[PDB]
Amino acid sequence: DIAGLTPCKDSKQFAKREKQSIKKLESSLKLYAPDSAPALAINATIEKTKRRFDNYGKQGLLCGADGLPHLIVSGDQRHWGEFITPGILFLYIAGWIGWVGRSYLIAIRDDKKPTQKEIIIDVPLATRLVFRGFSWPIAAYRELLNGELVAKDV
Amino acid sequence: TVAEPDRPLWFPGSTPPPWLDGSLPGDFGFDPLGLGSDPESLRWNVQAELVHSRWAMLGAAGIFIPEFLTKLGILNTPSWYTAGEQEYFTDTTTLFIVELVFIGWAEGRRWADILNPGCVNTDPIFPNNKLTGTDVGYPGGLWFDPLGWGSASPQKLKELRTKEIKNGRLAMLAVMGAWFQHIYTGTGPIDNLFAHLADPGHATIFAA
Amino acid sequence: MRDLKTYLSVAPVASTLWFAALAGLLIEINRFFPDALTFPFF
Amino acid sequence: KKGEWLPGLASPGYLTGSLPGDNGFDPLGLAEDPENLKWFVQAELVNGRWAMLGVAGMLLPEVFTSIGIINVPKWYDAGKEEYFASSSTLFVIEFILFHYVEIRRWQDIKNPGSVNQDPIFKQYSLPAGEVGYPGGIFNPLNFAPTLEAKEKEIANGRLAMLAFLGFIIQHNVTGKGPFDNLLQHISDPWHNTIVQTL
Ligand code: CLA
Ligand code: CLA
Ligand SMILES: CC(/C=C/C=C(C)/C=C/[C@@]12O[C@]1(C)C[C@@H](O)CC2(C)C)=C\C=C\C=C(C)\C=C\C=C(C)\C=C\[C@@]12O[C@]1(C)C[C@@H](O)CC2(C)C
Ligand SMILES: CC(/C=C/C=C(C)/C=C/[C@@]12O[C@]1(C)C[C@@H](O)CC2(C)C)=C\C=C\C=C(C)\C=C\C=C(C)\C=C\[C@@]12O[C@]1(C)C[C@@H](O)CC2(C)C
Repeated sequence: DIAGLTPCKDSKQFAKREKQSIKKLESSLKLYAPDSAPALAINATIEKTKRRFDNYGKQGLLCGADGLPHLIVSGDQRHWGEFITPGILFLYIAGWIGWVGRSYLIAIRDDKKPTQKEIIIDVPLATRLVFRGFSWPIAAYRELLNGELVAKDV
Repeated sequence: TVAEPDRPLWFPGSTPPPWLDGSLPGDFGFDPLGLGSDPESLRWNVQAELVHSRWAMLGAAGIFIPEFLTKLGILNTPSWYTAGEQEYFTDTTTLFIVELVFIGWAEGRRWADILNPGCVNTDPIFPNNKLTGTDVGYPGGLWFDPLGWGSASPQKLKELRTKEIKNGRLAMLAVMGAWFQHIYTGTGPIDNLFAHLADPGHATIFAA
Repeated sequence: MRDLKTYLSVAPVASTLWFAALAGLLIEINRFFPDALTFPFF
Repeated sequence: KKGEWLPGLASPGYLTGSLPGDNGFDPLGLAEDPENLKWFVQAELVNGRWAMLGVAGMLLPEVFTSIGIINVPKWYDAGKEEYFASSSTLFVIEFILFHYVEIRRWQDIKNPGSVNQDPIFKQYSLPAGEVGYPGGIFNPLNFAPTLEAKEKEIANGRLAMLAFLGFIIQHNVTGKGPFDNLLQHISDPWHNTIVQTL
């Protein structure tokens, strides 16, 4: 497929890895009575392994000759779940955090002792401000247009 | 609104904290950790203790009365501990979401009252209805005080509110009592009562 | 009481509470949605 | 008393009460700056109007089809249907036209009264109105654009924006049409709910 890779659903090496992992955990499982709690734990790890490989196979991940997923970050629309979509989620959260922290710093900057609220958090003010991050992209875009985002002549 | 300096305290001989002067109903001078030390938190906690008291009284009824009747040949009601697992006319989750919506409305308006007293007394549809209470936590009005027993003189309202808070404290202790009993013992609370009445010297905490 | 809430608002304590909540959250998310190299919902 | 979305809560100072639909609701302070408030007034107007039309065209053809009076594809299935033009052509038409109109409206937002006249026919101009309420040919029946009229426009716009949100999310989870959802619910409501839908 892309970059000479093959889908992990079609990869012999991928299935060989799932097989060798499961047989490894079963080799550990042969040591304990099947009713015992170590046994149930190793069974849970086995079920979680099958869930892992089956999900990677389902969601269309490409594999290398190593039998391991490789991520396509070029922007190819078949693989936005591998970077572009979690990336937009990240930028939303990071923009949220930074926008909220900036809101707090602006809110306390004209206090009589600003540093006082930087080492002892004004939690009521913080709670008032945390949900501004929900609309941070509109707020920051509007500030960029209005000229409130950047300090003048710095 | 009446200071009570010589009131009977929880710890006879002790000095009550300065933020408990006897004005509050149910004031026995008990706040050793200073949880109501500042006026704001004491206000809040007065509302809290009130709501906990009322919920715990309704709960004490719902545990003890049906368990007591079903223990007799009167009702078939199941154990209060396991009543959540039961299957009613619909799934409990959707019942719970119903509950969160309606209870969310009531608690939301009570909330607006604590934060802004009086601002919430008018019906948002039929304004002529309104509510009579002037004290937070005692809303009055036809809905919450139809018999008018709530709008009266001081010292009478102090007597009755003291009764309410003491009953509610007892009910809190009782609800948690049936809880830890049903976890510790294997029966309902009335079986603990009877088993204890049969042999109180032995059938206790220490029968297990 | 007021002083104690103040102490609990101080930088290290607010940080432990905040990151402890964040850790419980991320742990539970990886408990119900383990592994996951991708955003599968598209 | 201009109406309170949260009864106890006070209004933001920047919400005067002169705007229609002012219930004191801006908890994230998006409209604290007045230029933001203007821009968002126009934005709420256009999102609300498009949402009214869209909710109508999504719900009514369905209920008509299900009654049997007509046969119209589902609003989500309407896109796949065959039409007298390639959908690409349809798109280029739509884009060119909207590119003209929207930029004229925008010229009015920035410099009110500047685009009021026909640039082809120098007569047949528009009367001087308010930003977001063009008179003249846009109001042939010449209704009175007063409060309660604008307040009803904004109310139905907000209910229709919420409605549209409900349509897309509903159709995502249920795989059916909105009126199909309403029928399914009215059937057995206590057992047909988003609770059971998930
Ligand atoms: C190294 C150079 C390079 C660059 C820069 C790109 C860039 C891009 N490629 Mg390409 N690619 C490259 C090399 C490159 N590629 C090579 C060499 C190959 C051959 C293997 C490919 C093959 C490839 C394919 C096959 C495709 C791409 C696609 C894309 C686009 C995907 C992202 C997108 O769709 O828009 C962005 C997506 C969004 C949803 C935008 C929303 C995100 C917002 C704007 C950010 C959020 C910020 C915040 C919320 C708001 C900010 C507020 C602010 C005002 C303060 C993108 C612009 C895809 C494409 O064209 O997409 C249509 C596609 O089809 N690439
Ligand atoms: C615009 C108003 C509106 C109306 C009256 C309805 C009506 C209905 N919805 Mg919908 N919905 C709406 C908005 C609305 N919805 C919005 C904005 C969303 C996006 C979150 C959804 C997403 C949604 C889902 C996922 C589902 C429904 C479902 C349903 C049906 C059963 C109710 C239910 O299961 O829980 C209701 C679910 C909600 C999310 C309620 C949100 C609506 C908010 C609270 C506004 C309503 C408050 C309003 C003042 C009271 C009614 C006013 C009305 C007369 C105008 C029912 C006929 C279920 C269904 O389709 O049955 C199979 C279901 O699965 N809705
Ligand atoms: C005990 C309790 C609280 C105790 C608090 C104490 C001692 C605190 C004391 C101090 O802090 C002070 C004051 C001052 C400080 O300086 C010192 C200390 C000492 C720290 C609350 C109980 C509170 C108990 C409550 C609220 C109970 C409510 C019950 C409800 C709602 C109903 C439940 C049920 O419905 C189900 C779920 C199923 C049905 O089958 C059955 C029923 C029972 C009907
Ligand atoms: C435009 C719109 C919908 C338009 C739909 C259209 C045209 C449908 C078109 C078509 O159907 C036809 C007709 C025929 C079909 O065959 C095809 C399609 C394509 C389906 C919805 C807007 C929908 C817009 C929505 C839902 C907006 C919601 C915004 C909210 C709730 C903001 C609230 C707050 O911002 C305040 C006000 C104050 C802050 O401080 C706090 C927060 C909470 C942030």
